[PDB]
Amino acid sequence: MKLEQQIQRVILEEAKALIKDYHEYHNRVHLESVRNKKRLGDSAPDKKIHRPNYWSFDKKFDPFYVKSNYKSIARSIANKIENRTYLPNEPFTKDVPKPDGGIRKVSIYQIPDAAISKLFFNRLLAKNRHRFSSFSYAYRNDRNVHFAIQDISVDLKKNERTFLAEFDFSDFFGSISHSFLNEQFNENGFYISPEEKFIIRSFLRERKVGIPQGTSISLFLANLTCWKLDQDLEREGVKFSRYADDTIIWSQEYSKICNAFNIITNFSKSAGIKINPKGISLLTKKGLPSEITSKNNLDFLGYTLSVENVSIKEKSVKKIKKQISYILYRNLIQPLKKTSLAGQTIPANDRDKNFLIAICEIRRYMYGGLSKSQIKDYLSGRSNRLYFKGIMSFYPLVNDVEQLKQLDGWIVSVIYRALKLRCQLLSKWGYNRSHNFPFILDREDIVDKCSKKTIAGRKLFEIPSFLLIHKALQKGLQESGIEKIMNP
Amino acid sequence: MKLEQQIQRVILEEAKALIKDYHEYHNRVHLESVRNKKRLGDSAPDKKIHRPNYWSFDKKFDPFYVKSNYKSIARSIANKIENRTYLPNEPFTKDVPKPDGGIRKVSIYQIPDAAISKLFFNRLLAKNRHRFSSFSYAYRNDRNVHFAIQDISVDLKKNERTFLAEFDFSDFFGSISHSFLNEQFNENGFYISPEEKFIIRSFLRERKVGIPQGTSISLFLANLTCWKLDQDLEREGVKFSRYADDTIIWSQEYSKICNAFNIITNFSKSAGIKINPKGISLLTKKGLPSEITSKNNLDFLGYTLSVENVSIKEKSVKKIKKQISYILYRNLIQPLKKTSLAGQTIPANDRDKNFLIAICEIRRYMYGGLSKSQIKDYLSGRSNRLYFKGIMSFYPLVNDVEQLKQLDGWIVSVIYRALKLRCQLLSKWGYNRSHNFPFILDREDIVDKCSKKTIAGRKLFEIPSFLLIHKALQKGLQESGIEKIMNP
Amino acid sequence: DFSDFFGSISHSFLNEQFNENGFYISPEEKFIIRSFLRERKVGIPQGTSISLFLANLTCWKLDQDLEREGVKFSRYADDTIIWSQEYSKICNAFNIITNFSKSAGIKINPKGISLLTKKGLPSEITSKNNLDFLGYTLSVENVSIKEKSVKKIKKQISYILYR
Amino acid sequence: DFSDFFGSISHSFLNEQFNENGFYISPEEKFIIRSFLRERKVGIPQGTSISLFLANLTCWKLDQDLEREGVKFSRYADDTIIWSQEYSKICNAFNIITNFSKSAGIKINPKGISLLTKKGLPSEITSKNNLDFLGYTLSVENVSIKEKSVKKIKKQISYILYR
RNA sequence: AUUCUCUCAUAGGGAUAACGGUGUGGCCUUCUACCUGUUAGAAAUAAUGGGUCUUCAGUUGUAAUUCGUUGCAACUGACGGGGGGGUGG
Repeated sequence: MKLEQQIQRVILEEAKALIKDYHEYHNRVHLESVRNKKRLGDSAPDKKIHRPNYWSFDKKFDPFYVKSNYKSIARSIANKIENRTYLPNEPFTKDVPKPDGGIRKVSIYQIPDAAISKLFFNRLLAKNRHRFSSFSYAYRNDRNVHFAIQDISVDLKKNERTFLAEFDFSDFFGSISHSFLNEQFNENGFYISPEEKFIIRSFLRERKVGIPQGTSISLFLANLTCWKLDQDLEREGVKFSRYADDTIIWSQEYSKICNAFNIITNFSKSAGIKINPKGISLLTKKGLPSEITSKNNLDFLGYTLSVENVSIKEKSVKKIKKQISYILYRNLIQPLKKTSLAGQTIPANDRDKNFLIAICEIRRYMYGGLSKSQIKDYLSGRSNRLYFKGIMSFYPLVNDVEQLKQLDGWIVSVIYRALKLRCQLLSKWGYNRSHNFPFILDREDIVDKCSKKTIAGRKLFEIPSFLLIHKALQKGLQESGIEKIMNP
Repeated sequence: MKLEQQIQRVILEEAKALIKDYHEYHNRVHLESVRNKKRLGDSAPDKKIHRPNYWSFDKKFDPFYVKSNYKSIARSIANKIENRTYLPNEPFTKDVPKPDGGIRKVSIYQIPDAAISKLFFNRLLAKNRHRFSSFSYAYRNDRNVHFAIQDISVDLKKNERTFLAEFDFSDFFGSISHSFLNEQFNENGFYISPEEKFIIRSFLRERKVGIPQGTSISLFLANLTCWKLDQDLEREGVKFSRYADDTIIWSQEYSKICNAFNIITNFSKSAGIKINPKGISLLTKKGLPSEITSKNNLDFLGYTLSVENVSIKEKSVKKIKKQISYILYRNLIQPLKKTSLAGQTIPANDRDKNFLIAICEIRRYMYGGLSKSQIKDYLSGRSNRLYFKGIMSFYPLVNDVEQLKQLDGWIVSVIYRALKLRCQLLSKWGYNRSHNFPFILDREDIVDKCSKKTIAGRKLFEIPSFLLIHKALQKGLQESGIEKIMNP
Repeated sequence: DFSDFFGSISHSFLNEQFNENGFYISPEEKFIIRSFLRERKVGIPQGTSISLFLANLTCWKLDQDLEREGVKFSRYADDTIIWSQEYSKICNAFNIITNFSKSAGIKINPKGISLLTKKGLPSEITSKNNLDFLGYTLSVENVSIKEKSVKKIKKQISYILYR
Repeated sequence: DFSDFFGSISHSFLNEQFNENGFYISPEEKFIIRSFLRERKVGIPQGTSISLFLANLTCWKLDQDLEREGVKFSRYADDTIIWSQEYSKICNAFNIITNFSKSAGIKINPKGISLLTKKGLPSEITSKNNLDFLGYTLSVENVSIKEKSVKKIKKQISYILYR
């Protein structure tokens, strides 16, 4: 297996995956444009298939071109690596505003450069796994971050009083002395071959200071850079997790967390660059007081972790409510707020197709399309497997029944109100439909009536419930684990 | 995928693997008996193909019978699991003397029971992997134990004064209250499904107290029982590794190791069973003194780890010397110490076939059959891969060049002395061959002369050297890692 | 060994402790204390009715400091034994005793420091698997009669039979 | 022994310390420091006018760390002695010196660790009741002249009389 | 041309219209409780078209119990938010 063959393999697969993604993109756009024509009648806009803009910045960003000449590309890349002249091209970088007011520098390397990054740095991470800390992650969407969440959650329950602290490492990785990185190359039992060292130095040379974040090489260089910070924090007895440019350190002792602060400051000085807290607090059982500034809830990604429960963060609940509310608005209100209703089917005969489309869209967003019969079959023993998709697949560690119960109520209420406004708008247009099925149900009757309705023998009006799929998720976590549900 | 199909798959594969092993066993015995007939002439004994004795204790121990009726076996096992009546049969146990004077209770479960143990406890270990400690191992032959060795080695170098302590957990696992195990089932975030809990309780019910050691279910129940000991030791800041019934805890502070002693005592009291040290010492750079009782070498499996180097334990070196010496004795002396030399080819014409056989056997034991040309091709860049087999594949972390150099000298000296005694015995029988090639070389000439000789165009006389394959091991650990070289 | 402490303890230190640690000493009891101390010149009379009170009154701060360090201890006559599960604690207790000695103007000397472990198990520091507490030998496994005491018992029985 | 530290200390480390710890080094003083270091290649010239400044500038962080640990210390030429009343402190000082050694890219080796106690009283760890500080033997009880110094004095007096 | 093929190949040449995907339905097959017409049929079932629950906690009875707990009834306790304006207890 020569290096050129490996490079050809990886580049071809990367380009092929991007081509598959684009094909599915435009196919989805066509299907959605058909449905939107049916929805908004003549007012429905026209399709506009785009192509990722960065594809035109350079031709090696474009997957189609890279597939066209991946053999020559890999031939030259292999020669450049063997002659120690390879230097990755400039990533198409795009700084994006962050909620704190900072900038997250998104970096997209060209397909050959990204393929090389994967090929080499995945090997490096695999061969140096046991030298790294447990909860070190590169992307905040990394699925395995949930394991760190589990850890903290468990402690926050077992330890009814936990001192936590949060840190931002954004400037550390934006500007870390490459000399410090190069020093760490031969420490901590790391196994980096001379060619892998050359590739590391090449990607660092294309940069000037700092590690490219949100990239294939991010995790390795971050772990290689922070290995002494992790060792010092582990000797202090503090537990910690780094995800992207964030770090959370927790302990049952205040002295430990303060010493961790000192450790981080010393490591910052050794790095020639500063790490600043977002800073330090105590999480305690609700009701119980605290000495130091305290908070009874911690926002870990899309989770609010408390000593009592794991819940969905308020921003995430707002996002979920936004999606459901927009589904109902787009299917049941927006079409009827257009200038003309030409080509828009009007509910009649006790059938509102728009309501079926909206309920099914909400079911996909929540359940992934599962029927309540399927979920109960899984929860009873009838079925030995249930596919876990939708929003709740991203919140597998939630155990707050009250939050899900409140969201159930909110779904029913919003369905009632959107249907009511739809009836009002329809009557304004000239269609009186208050007596029909979709618009006659009281809010306390929607769930039952919809549960009973059946089209094609399948109950496609049942109002999706978060609590049912939460029960299913708990059973699937006790049967498969986080990794299995998170990705089947 | 029903449970019966899973059981059938796993049982069929276990029985098939055992059948393949037996087939290769008797085939190897026949090949070896052919070569032994050629070696020892008429005096050579006759082949005696055995069958593992436990195969007759029960019919489900025998792989052939299990393959005969694995469908019925799995059918009944599945019904027993679903009706919650399954109980593993009695393992064929054989308690064996241990070097400390204790007994290591070997347990072989019948093929169906061992298949169930793998099927379920491998799933449990995979799904709870992030809940366990880093360096927890079930068998002392576990390849991954080398990662723990690496860690300690690295620390013993970086920390030039490290306090260590060793413990024996044999009696813990021999008699651990099953109530304690059952209590741990719903702690530390463990995901154990109800059926997995039933299987755990069933394997524990077949036993009465203790966890079966050296089995598929050993690691899960050991980690599940020792999860709190690991958590307390991790908060103390001590680093530790458990392998089979042994535990090593190291730190850079004395107070930490003493607090770990206290932690282990408290966990023993909570368990109702005691853990006893083998006990506590300080490793320091050689030459530097120590305050407490100190040792400048630590025996970790087949390794002697010191602040300066990782070397092969003295017992492992004695075993290596035993094997090489017996190769030379069996091939060059034993045949000639027999009553008659009927059918034993006598060295003549400057060719000793027995010497080629011995050199090749030593090369297989040491290199795996590699030629020094192959190893140098790998060490130069000509070859991108070298298969790492033989004895040194079990000591990949060795970095003591003096030890390997001394073993090289010993190999050459033993080759000379055995050849000399072979010449003496041959002349006793009536064959004067001191002038012939095998018996004329001085000790300081064996390596060169043998390197020059070539049979079939391949240098099959070159005296195997530990230092060459050690250089190759270092390159292959900087290129692939421990896992790749240990298993390809 | 606290023998020299009680043989020569500044009576000023004792008189200072009179109104500390919540002690209730009436004026007449203070007069009697001072009278028995005046019949003496320095030190507390040992093996007497007044020994325990004045010793406890003098060592009240040493006891409080040792109790905050987490060490357990017992004083009997002119002897003190301090035990712990931590080495740092016992060394800190040594420092506490030295500081209290300086505050008293008189020194306390060990008989000194060791570790008691289960028999067979080794030790880092100088270790002993048996501690002589009065007529007892106390070990991690058993409580036995000290060897001197067993000799005394054998002496009595043997002399009974001889006589 | 700091001998090899000063024989080979990275001049980059020295130059990094120039603007830390509140040091006031003028640009011309920096030029003279760099010039003397350039005449050398690695290490500080020992037994010279520039020795103390560069040694103190190089060891300022080791001194701060040891001072935070509560250990007391003295560096004289290529020698360092660190004393404390706690064992944990001296071990942590060992760790500090090793870390500072790594940061400097040069190793510092002990001559190593012991306990000085009043004569007669025992010790747990390897102990010595005398410490050789230059021409002095310092003990818990007295400061005396080292045996080599007494031999040298006797040599001189004896040779006066002989001559 | 995003297909196919050549150049000591992160770029350039050619030759052909194909290549790469998407929704629906079909078969294959993975797992899926019960009651039912009406089609086949001799009660063995299959495709079909309608319907019901299926989870968790405690109490009590019962059987096992290596003293962690486990199977079965069978009774109730939850199992679809919040807010604004009036209004009754």
